[PDB]
Formats: sequence, structure tokens, C-alpha cells
Amino acid sequence: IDTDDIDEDDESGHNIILNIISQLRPGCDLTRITLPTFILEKKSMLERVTNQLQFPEFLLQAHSEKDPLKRFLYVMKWYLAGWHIAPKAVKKPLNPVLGEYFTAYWDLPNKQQAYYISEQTSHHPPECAYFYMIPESSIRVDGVVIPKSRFLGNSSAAMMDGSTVLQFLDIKDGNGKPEKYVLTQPNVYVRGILFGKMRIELGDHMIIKSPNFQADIEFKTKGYVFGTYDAIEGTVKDYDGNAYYEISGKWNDVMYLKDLKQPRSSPKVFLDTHKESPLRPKVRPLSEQGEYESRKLWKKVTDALAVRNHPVATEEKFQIEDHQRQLAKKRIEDGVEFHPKLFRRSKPGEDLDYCIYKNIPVDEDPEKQIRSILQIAPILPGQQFTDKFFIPAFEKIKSQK
Ligand SMILES: CCCCC/C=C\C/C=C\C/C=C\C/C=C\CCCC(=O)O[C@H](COC(=O)CCCCCCCCCCCCCCCCC)COP(=O)(O)O[C@H]1[C@H](O)[C@@H](O)[C@H](OP(=O)(O)O)[C@@H](O)[C@H]1O
Repeated sequence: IDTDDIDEDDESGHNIILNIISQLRPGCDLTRITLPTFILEKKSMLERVTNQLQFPEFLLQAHSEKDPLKRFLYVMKWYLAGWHIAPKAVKKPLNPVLGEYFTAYWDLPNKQQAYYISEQTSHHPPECAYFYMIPESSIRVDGVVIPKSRFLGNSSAAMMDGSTVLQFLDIKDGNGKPEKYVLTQPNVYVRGILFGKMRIELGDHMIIKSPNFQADIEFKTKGYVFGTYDAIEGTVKDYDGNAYYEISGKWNDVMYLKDLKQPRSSPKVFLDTHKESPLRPKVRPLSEQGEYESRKLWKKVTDALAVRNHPVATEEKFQIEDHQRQLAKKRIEDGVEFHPKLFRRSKPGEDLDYCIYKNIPVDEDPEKQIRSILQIAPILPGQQFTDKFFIPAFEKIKSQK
């Protein structure tokens, strides 16, 4: 098996965790606390986000669907499909260093490409932004991940205040603007850390809203007197408050839709997570990557994890963490603050805290859009870094004038 699917929490590891908890007080921030390497998957958070994007076929179905209601369902299908793409063991992504970046691409079966660009925009508190686009299909995705980790006793939680904005550039609304979907994230809980075994749960409410429809999906939480893990329930409505469908089932098994105009009918299969197959992103080889590009930067750490050598993993991890600490001290001494290389700060009225700095006009030719994307950062094999890359986003935006 892969190390991501192997629980490495034996008697020794459980002692390390229990010991850390001993010094903790309920409500504590877990962001400022170094955690053992045996609960780490071999990915940065920047790459973990791409897991959720491994079903572009559903997204392509949505964009191609003419019926508004069915288009919404296909969007909901695309988004729900990615959550089971995760380690089977209770493990978490690496906490990306400040200014860390990650790029990847997809070779789509319709012989088009999908491009992905991301950057860790903040460390205290941790936060990252990502850009995703399939220009030849007029599909654009912008998002941020904002984890707020807390110790709560027998439970620890990562409250997810991030969100994702999906746009169909060639599908206009009542304003002439591209059809926009806003998708929030459920919270990630870990239970049974004190007494018993550890298990990861998704909880609370996920919202998906379009110009015409809206869906409040609840990720139900398992109780003591039971039962069932991983259950969801929600409704698809228009803004007149009319209910069209009910979603049910399990986000890691099979999810169903029940047509509410047929009150006697039984919920039919909406998404089988065992049926369709995920499409993994492609990445440049290490020999082309930058010093603080995710996979290269963490290479020594992931190598050690891949063979379960934790003394070495913790050591290599510490070196990286300690260097960043040094850099933070130097910034204070020089009287400067960090500025993202690839993402600008939000303007008033926008949906996200960060947005890709490159201006990509809505009704521009897809070929020229791809050209603009490739100028942002090295994505495809053979692409070369430039001096412009390391210039802060806000300076690059000051330019173009
Ligand atoms: C009390 C012990 C509990 C042990 C449990 C063990 C494992 C549970 C595994 C899964 C998570 C489960 C639930 C979450 C519950 C609470 C635990 C949160 C875990 C957590 O705070 O890690 C922390 C990092 O901050 C995240 O990493 C925040 C990221 C949180 C990751 C969870 C999110 C996973 C789901 C991702 C889905 C993505 C959604 C995609 C959105 C849709 C896209 C379309 C700490 O770790 P760490 O040593 O790598 O981080 C270090 C950091 O590397 C170092 O530089 C810092 O030094 P300084 O501070 O001196 O510089 C140091 O303070 C510390 O930050």
C-alpha cells in the first residue's frame, strides 16, 4: 500500500500526540503548533487542492449542458466528486511555506488542457489562493483555502472559511456577466484522538449558489448512540423558494437525487464514487522547478515519508521551518513585509481575498488566453523562469500603464 493509506499511529505515536495535548488548553490554535510527521501525507496543501479537480469531465458536461437546472446538478456533481480523493489514513497535507507555489496541468480526453496555479499567500494565519482554467472550454475557477485549526478536546477541527468561484465565460446572465457559481467548503473534524481510534469527519453546511439556483448541503455528523459516518443531505431550490431535488447518501460512497415533483418515487443514483475514474494532474520534472516550488522544496521530506523514516523526515521538515523563521526575522529587521508573487489583494465587492494578478479578458480568444496564463508561471515542460516571476504581484500590476 501507499504510505498515504497506512495508519502509522501506534503506541509510540499516540504517546507523542497525547503529550502535546497535555500542554494544550481547549480552544487552542493548532496553527502555531508543530505536529509529528507520521500524520503527514506526501503533499503540500497547494497540491492537495488539485485532488478536488480530478473530475473535469463532470465540469465539461456542465458547461455543455443547455438546461439551467441540469447544468447546476452537473456543477454540484463535479464539486462533490473530489472530496473522496484523499488519503485513506488520518493524515494531513504539509503546511506550505510563505510564498510557496505549485503549478500543474491536465491533458483532457477531449485533447484540451487545464492549467493550475497556486501560491501560499499567508502563513500567520495560513492561507492560499489557486487559479484554474480550461480556456478552450471557457471554464474558469478561482478559489482560496483558509484553514482555522482548533483543539477542542476529544475533537480537533479545521474550520474551512475558503471558497471557490466557478465561471462559464461564454454563458451570460441577466447582467451580461459570465454565469457564476460560488461554492463553500465544509469543516474537517478529527474524532477519537484521546480515547479510541482516530477518524476524519466532514461536518456542517456546504453552500452552492448560482444565478438561478441554490443548494444548502449538510454534511451530517455521527453521534455516540449512532449512526453512520459520511452522510449528506440537502435541497436544490430556485430563489422563489421552490424545491426541485433532494441530495442524499454518502460523500465517500454513493449519492442519490430524489425528484420532489414525484413525492412517491425513490431517490435515484446521482454520483457513484466507485464508478468514474479520477484524472491526476501532470507536473514538470524536478529539474525544471524552483527552490520554493512545492514538490522540489519538500522533496527530502516526502522521500523520507515514502519509506517511513520519520527521524529524517522531521529533520528535513525542521530545516525548512527554521529557515522560514529566519527569513521572517530578517523581514522585520529590514522593515519589510511579504507580498505574493502571483496573486493580488481583493478589490471592494469581490468574492475572494486573492485573485490571479494576470488580466484575462472574458471574451478574448482562448489561444491568447493560454498565452497570458503561460506568462504567469512555468507550467508546461520546457517553460523557463524569468525575473518578472519573483517580482511582487502588486508591482507587476503597477506596471501595465
Ligand atoms: C491535536 C493533534 C491532532 C492530530 C491529528 C492529525 C492529523 C489529522 C489529519 C487531518 C486534518 C483533520 C482535521 C483538522 C484538525 C486539526 C489539526 C490541524 C492540523 C494543523 O493545524 O497542522 C498545523 C499546520 O496548519 C495546517 O496544516 C492547517 C491545514 C489543515 C489541514 C486539514 C485540511 C485537510 C482537508 C483539505 C481539503 C482541501 C479543500 C479543497 C477546497 C476545494 C477546492 C476546489 C501544524 O502542522 P505542521 O507541523 O505541519 O505545521 C507547522 C509549520 O510547518 C511550521 O512552519 C510552523 O512554524 P512557525 O509557526 O514557527 O512558522 C509550525 O508552527 C506549524 O504551523
